[PDB]
Amino acid sequence: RVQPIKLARVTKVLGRTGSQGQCTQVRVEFMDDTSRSIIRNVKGPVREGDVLTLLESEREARRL
Amino acid sequence: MGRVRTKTVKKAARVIIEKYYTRLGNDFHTNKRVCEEIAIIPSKKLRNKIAGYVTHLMKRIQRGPVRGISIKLQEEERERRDNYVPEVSALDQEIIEVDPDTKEMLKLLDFGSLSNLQVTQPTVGM
Amino acid sequence: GGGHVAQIYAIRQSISKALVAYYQKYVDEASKKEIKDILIQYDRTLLVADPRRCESKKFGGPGARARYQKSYR
Amino acid sequence: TEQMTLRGTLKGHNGWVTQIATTPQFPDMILSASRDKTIIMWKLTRDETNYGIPQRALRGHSHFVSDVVISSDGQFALSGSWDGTLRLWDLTTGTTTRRFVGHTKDVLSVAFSSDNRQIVSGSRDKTIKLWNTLGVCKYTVQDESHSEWVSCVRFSPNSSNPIIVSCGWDKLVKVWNLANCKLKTNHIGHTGYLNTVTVSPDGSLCASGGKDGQAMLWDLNEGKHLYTLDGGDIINALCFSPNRYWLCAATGPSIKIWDLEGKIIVDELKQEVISTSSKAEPPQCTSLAWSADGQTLFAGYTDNLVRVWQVTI
Amino acid sequence: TPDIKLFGKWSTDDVQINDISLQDYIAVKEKYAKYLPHSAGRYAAKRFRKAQCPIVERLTNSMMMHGRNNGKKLMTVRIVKHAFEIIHLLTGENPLQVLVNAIINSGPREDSTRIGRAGTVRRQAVDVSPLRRVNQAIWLLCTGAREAAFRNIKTIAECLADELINAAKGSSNSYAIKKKDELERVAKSNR
Amino acid sequence: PVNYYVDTAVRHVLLRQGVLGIKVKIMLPWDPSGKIGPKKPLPDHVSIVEPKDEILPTTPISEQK
RNA sequence: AACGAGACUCUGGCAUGCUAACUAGUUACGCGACCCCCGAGCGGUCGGCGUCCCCCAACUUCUUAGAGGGACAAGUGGCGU
Repeated sequence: RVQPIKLARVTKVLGRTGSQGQCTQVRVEFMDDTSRSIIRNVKGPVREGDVLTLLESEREARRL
Repeated sequence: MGRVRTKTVKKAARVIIEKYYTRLGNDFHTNKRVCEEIAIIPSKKLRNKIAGYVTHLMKRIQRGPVRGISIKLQEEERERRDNYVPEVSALDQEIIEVDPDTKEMLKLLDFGSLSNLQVTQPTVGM
Repeated sequence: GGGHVAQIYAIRQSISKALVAYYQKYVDEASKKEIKDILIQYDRTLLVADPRRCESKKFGGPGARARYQKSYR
Repeated sequence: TEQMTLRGTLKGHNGWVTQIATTPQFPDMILSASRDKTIIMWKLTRDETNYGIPQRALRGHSHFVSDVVISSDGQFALSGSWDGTLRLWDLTTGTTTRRFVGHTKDVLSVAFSSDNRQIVSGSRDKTIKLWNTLGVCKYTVQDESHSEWVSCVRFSPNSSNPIIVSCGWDKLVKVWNLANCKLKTNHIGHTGYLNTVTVSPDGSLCASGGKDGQAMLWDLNEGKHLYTLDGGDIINALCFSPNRYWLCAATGPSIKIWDLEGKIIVDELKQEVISTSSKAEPPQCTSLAWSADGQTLFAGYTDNLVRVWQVTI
Repeated sequence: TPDIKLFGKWSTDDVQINDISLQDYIAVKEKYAKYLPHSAGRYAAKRFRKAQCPIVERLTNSMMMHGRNNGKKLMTVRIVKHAFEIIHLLTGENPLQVLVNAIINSGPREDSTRIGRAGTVRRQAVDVSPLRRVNQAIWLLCTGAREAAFRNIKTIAECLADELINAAKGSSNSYAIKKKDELERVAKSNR
Repeated sequence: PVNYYVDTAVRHVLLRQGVLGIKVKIMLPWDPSGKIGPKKPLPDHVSIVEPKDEILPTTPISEQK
C-alpha cells in the first residue's frame, strides 16, 4: 500500500501532553501547499516557525 | 510569578492614589521622590516597590478607570459625562403602535391616545 | 587572578575597552561607536563584563546543587 | 508668515533628552543632557543624514542628567544631576573642571550668569544654591524658600541688578535678589505644579508652566501678573525666541508655539510616523532650545532623539 | 582576521544547511563566524537559546564526556581543531560543511515514544522536532567517535573525522547512521 | 525586628520532682517610641501623609512686597 | 487586619562617580644605577622588560572599606476576564 515524505511548518504551539509532560502539541501549515493544516505530537523541544518531517501524513492525533 | 505584589504594597498604592492623584505621575522616578514627601516608609526597597506598583496603576488609570480606585478628579469627570440626553428618542414618531388589548387597556382606562392595531397569535410555553 | 582561560578573556576585554576608551577622549565619537559596533556585533563580551561567578556550596553535598548520597535503608 | 519644518534628527543618546543648550559663539555646536547619564556635544552639519554628528560624551555623572547649559562661547558646560552634584566640563574635550557638592537631593535645574561669574542650582532639597565657578557655595536660598520641590531656576537677563527666578511644585514662581540674597517677589496663581520657567530675552517677562497646561505670563518689572494661555496638556519646558515674540512649549501632545503680538497660535509641531496604527506614542518633548538665530529649534524627546525644526518663509 | 572572520582558519560564508527546517538550530554564522570553539557561553537559562550556540562549539562540548573528561574543553577544542584538519585533508571542502552535513543527515526524522498501551505497552510513532534532531545527532556522532576510539590506537580527532565524513555522505559505515536508521525503523512500525 | 524588638530569657527552675523551663518573651513597643528605635516602624509599616493643607480655585491676583 | 511566606537581614557581581589610604597598590617621574647590550648605532646616544634607589612627585584606575546609585519585570509589542 504506501510511501512519501512530508514537510510541515509549525503555526501554533498548543500546550503539553504525555503524563510525564514531554510531548508538545503542534499545529502545522503544510509547506508544499498552505491550504492544509493539522495537529501533530512532538518528541523534542519545538518553537513556532520550525519544521517537522511527517511520515504519516494523515492521522492527526490527540491525547495518549 | 515569581513577583506578585503583596497587600502591604498594593494597599499603599490604592492609598496614595486616593489622596494623591493630581500630585502623582506617569513616571516611576518622580513618585518615588513623592513617596518620601507624602508618606513615611521604613526601607528603601519597600518605598521603591510601592512607588513602582502605584505607577503601574497610574499608567492603567490614565487609560481607563480601574476597578476599585476613586479620586476627586475622576468623580468630577464621570459626573459631567453622566448628563447626556438628545432630541430624544422616545418620540415615538407620530402615533404609538399598540398590540391592542393594550388598545383595550386604554379603551377601558378612559384614555384618548394615538393608535395602531397588530396583535394576534398563540402562543407556546417553553 | 583567575586562572589560564580566565585570564585570556580578561586581557582581551581590557584591550578592546582600552582602544574604545582612547577614541572617546582623543579621537571622535563616530570612530569609537564604529568599534563598539564591530565588537558588540561579533562580540564575545569584549566591552561588557560577564556576570557569571561562583555559587556557594551548601552543607549536604560537596557542590552547590550536588546533594550527597542516600541509601535509605 | 512663515512656519517651521522638520529639518532632520540627531541620534545617539539612549536615555531621554532632558536638557538642551545652544551657543552663540559657535552656533554649530549643541550640548545635550540625557537620562543616560551622559551629555553629548554635537557639531551640526545641516549635513545630510544626522543634521549633525556627536562630538563628545560627558561621562561621570552617576545619575540622570537633568539639566545642562553652555557658555556663550561654547567653551564650558554646566550639568545638573540626580546624583546630587553639579559638573563643569570642558566642551572641547571632556574633563570636569569642578564638582559642585552640597545639595541634599537631585539637582533639577542649572543656569549660569552672562558674566560667567555666577552659577545657580535648583534641587529637590527645596533649596536654591548660588556657587562660584570654583565650586564654592555662596548662598542657599533657603527660607521656607520653597515649601516644595524646585523644578527649575533661571537667571534673568540684566539691568538693573541680579535677579533669579525659581519655579517649584509649591505652585508658585519666585523672584530672588542676589545682591541682598533675599526673596524679591512671590508670583502666585498657578494651580498645579510648575515644571519649567523661562525669562524673556531682555528680562522683563516671565513664562511659567507645568501640569494643568496653563502657561503663565507675568510682568517681572512692574511686579504685576499679565495673563494666562491654555496649552491644555502638561507642559515640560518653555522657551522665548531671541528675535521673535514667540514662546514655545513642549506639551505632552506636542510642541505648541505661539505668538504674543499679535496673539495667535503659530504652530503645533507633531512629528509623525508612517502607516503606523498607531497606539501609545509620545516621547513627548521634555526639552527645547532656541537657536542663536531663532531660525532653528531643537527639541529633546523621550524616544532619546533630538528633533530639529527650521523656520522657513 | 580583518578580511573575513574565518575559523581556526576556515570560512563560515558559503556553508549552507542543506536541509530545510534544520536550517537554524544549526548555527553557522548568518553571521557568526568566530575564531574558536570556546566561549563564556550562557546557553542554559532559556529553553531555546542553545540554538544560538555555534554548532561547532556544540559539537565540541559533547566531546568532553565521561566523568573523567568533563570540563576538559581545552582538550575538546584541540580535538575539534585537529578533526577539521583531518576532514579537510580527506575531502577538501569545508570540514565545517562536512560537520554540518553529518548533523543534518543523522537526526532521526521519525521516532518512537513509549505510549502507555495497557498491558503490553506498545510504542507510538511520532515525528521529531528539529531541536531534538540536532541535539540527538551531535550525540550520536560523539558517542560514535568516542566508542570507536576507546580500545583502538586511533585518536578521537581521527575517529571523529571518520564518523563525520562517513555521515556527511551517509556511508552507513558510521555508528551514528546505523543508530538513526534503527530509531527511525522503530518509529515506522508501532504506527 | 526580632533582634530589635523582643527580649527573651530561658530559666531552669529546679523542683523536687524535676526541672521546669520558664521562657519569657517581651515585645517592647518602641516601634512606637523605642524610640526612636532601630527602625521605629516594623519594616512592615507605611504611614501616609496626604496633603495636610490646601485650597482655592481663586482667580489670579498678585501680592507686592 | 495580624501571624508563617513575604517584606526583613546577610553575602556577592554594575558603578574611569563619592570620601579617603606609607601596616594596600598604581602612574609617572626624578631616575640614576645594576645595567644587558636585546635591536639600531663605531661609540657617546635612542627605543626596550625587570630589580633596586628611595624622594619635599603625583593618584585612587586596579586594591581596600565606608558611604552612593542601579532592577521597579522600568519602555515597547503579543496574549489573558
